[PDB]
Amino acid sequence: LFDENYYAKAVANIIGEVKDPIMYKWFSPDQIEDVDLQMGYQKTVKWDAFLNANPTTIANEVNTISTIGFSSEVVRLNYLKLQYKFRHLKQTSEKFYTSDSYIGDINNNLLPFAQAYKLASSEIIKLINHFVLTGTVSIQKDGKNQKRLLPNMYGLLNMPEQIKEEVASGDKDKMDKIFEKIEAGLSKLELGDEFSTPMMVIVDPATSLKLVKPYACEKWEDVLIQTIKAINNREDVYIETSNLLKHKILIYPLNSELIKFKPSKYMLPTPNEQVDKDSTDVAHSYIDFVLGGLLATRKTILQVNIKQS
Amino acid sequence: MELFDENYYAKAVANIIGEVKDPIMYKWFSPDQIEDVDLQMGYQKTVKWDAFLNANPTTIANEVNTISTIGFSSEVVRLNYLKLQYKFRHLKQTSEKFYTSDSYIGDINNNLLPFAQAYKLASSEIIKLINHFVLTGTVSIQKDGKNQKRLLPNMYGLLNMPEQIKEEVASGDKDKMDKIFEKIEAGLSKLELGDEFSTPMMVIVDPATSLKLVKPYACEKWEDVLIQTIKAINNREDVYIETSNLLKHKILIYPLNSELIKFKPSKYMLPTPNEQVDKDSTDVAHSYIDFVLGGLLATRKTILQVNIKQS
Amino acid sequence: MELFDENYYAKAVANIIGEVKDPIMYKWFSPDQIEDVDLQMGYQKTVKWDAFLNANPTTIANEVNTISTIGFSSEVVRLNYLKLQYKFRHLKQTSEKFYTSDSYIGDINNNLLPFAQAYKLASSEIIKLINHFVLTGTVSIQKDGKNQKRLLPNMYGLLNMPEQIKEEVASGDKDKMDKIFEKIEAGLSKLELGDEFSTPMMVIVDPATSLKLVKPYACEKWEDVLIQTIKAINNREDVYIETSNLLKHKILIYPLNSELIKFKPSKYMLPTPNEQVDKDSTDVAHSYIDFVLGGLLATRKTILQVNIKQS
Repeated sequence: LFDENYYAKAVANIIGEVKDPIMYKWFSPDQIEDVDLQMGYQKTVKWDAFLNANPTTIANEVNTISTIGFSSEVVRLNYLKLQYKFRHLKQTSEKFYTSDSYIGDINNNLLPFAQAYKLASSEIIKLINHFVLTGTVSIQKDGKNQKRLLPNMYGLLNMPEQIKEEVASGDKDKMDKIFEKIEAGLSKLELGDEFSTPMMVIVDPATSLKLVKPYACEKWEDVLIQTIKAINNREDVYIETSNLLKHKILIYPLNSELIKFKPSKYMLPTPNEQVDKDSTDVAHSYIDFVLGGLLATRKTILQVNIKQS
Repeated sequence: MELFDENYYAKAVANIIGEVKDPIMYKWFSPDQIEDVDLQMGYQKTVKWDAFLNANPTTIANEVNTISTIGFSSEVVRLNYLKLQYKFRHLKQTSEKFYTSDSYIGDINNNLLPFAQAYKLASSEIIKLINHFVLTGTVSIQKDGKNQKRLLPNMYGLLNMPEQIKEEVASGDKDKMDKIFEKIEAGLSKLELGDEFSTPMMVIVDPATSLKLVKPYACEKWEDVLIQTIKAINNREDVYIETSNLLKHKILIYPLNSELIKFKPSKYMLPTPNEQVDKDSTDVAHSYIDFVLGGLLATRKTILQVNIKQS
Repeated sequence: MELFDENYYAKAVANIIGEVKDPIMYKWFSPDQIEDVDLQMGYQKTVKWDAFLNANPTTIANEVNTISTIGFSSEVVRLNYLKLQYKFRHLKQTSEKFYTSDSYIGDINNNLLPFAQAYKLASSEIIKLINHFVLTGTVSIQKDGKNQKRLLPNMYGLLNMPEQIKEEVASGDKDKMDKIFEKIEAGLSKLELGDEFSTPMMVIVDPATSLKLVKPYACEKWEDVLIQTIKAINNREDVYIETSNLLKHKILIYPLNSELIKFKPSKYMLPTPNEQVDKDSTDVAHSYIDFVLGGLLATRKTILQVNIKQS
């Protein structure tokens, strides 16, 4: 194939220079499991057993024994396929633009296929990270003009049937009120028998700045860590900051039995076979990716929104 | 429900069965404290041998034949073991080719599963029940804790072991960590470890107690003060703190020493399949699982149990 | 539909794609009446000569130099062959993995099929159209027969071949087999086979005509009477009867002799795939099928068409 198709060879040679997505830091290694899918949905069935009554004592003769029942639950996760197009130089014409220092036309912003693919892949990876963190697809700093997505396609912030706390605009700068809301949410958390798990917290830069203030010689960060350790069986608590969030605090456990990320094996950017060609030196290429695949147990995620108005 | 062929888009099927994991009760005992016994039902008697000095030693000088003596003593303890069984339905082995596709394991409509999956789920549930019994000493399947199964005498858990230290926090002081810590100090003072005090200690608390503990001490924490207090008496060795949802307004403190507390479970305590399998002309079969309860042994006045009365 | 998992009970699935079959027009001709020609689009021309009498013969008495003449004429017989092409959509080859499973051959929701199945179905449809053209002589996709494609001259079928014998049975006497057979006898008498009369004959009728024929004659049947009548003119040679659902209230009679009726179809007349394949970044591709029309040649007053008017 590499003897016939130059673009595949170039992609293979340059694919090692693409940085890993930062979303991997929001999950544990056991929480992520790939699936073989491009577009459609995946049905996940969870099987459970329950005890009908007290166990029966085996003494003398007996024929009536207590039973153990079974139940099933079906979960449907939607996956969507998306594509992007980009223009680049032609392989047979690169030699006419291979300058001593670089390759390409600065005047016309025309790049070699390898560099163009690397940059496009990095941008698409950033977009995927934003979708995974937020659950919405947008390219504006305001977050509007969102692309409409299918149902059962949720992120960490817009997952339904979770715990939602809202801090009023009057208390927007009161860390005591924010921590009171956090305590209420943590109390409402329901981790059941899986409470012995590490916890992950994601905060916006403003909240990160507010956390390092002295506690009203202790810090609000330390108080929050102790409060979360009070419920996670005193195990690890991790704190992360993301510029993609705005006055949002996310708390969730890193347990594969409660939250699972089952992305498609083609989720990350992948080149497409079709290449547009003409008589000029400009050619176009396509990159495909897949979105969707977050599953969470009901009432296991705490989302705090600090209203600004 | 979609009116088009949505089953066409079901291009991936993942089935969550879980796995039989190690019981959580192992975290409450040291490796040396657990010793299996060969029994299924009845009682077993264990004899502890003991020695003592009758007088001061004798100086071996010149000729002498009247020497001091060393005496011996024995104590007999009887432990009861109970056998219990559960029954579950499953698909017959020959019907799997008809009731199992590549995207299916069993009847989703009728909740019918093959033997392996059904046995694994039942084993997990029974292991959870065994852990509850070991921690509490009672058998129940209700969150209220009522409808308890009546058990044999000499069958106790950590919480309900007799001849141990029991402290009660009044309902008027149910939210006073100072009063709770005063009661804990009284219990620790009443603890009697003898020459085995140089041992690690284990504390088990409920989530509400943990929430109260992580509060600042009235920059120190109630948990740190409790750890220091326990280290004052355990020769400053390891003190472990654990939280369990099976407890409610209870605090358990005990040492991890085999010389004081031991666990001698039956070698069939964990779930075991039975040989009898019910079969008929249909495709549904039934199977049985056995498990054995009992075997906790403790010395007198070596466990502190604090109960915070709610009303 | 069902409110439970009805898909669980779909143990096996079957897909009917059919198979490309031979055209039914082969049954309408003898093996020696068909000869392929190598021409995709164009014409084939032949020259034929004829003579005729201008006036009465001249009596040669005494002296005369003004004599009646015998005239001659030439005719150019031209056959036009026309190329046509259709386009169809299908799945891209590298997308069948994601758009096809063991329970689905294609996308049922959007009616999108793999290349092989789509080509087979399209070829079947095109062969049906070719058979309709060969029988009727017109190309249309409407039951009314309107919006016909404008074809080149000298592109006729058996039914629309000009200068042949046509009989019309009135609407009132549609049920009267005696009147129908009277019209058939009139046409058969008007038939002109010349020296090639000793040849097998072929009759094509509609099912209603067959039902009317299998009635007793006003023992012996109307079919037997018709066969004997046709034998009387074809020198008691084979007379074949075929029923075709394509015709409606039409009876076609013609000899199976290569000297009177000939078929010279293009060797590329039957459907053939095209090399061009349309591809894009999506998972849908397009392909093309080519076929050639034209090539039926016949003598005058050798094809009899009886039409039973319904109004």
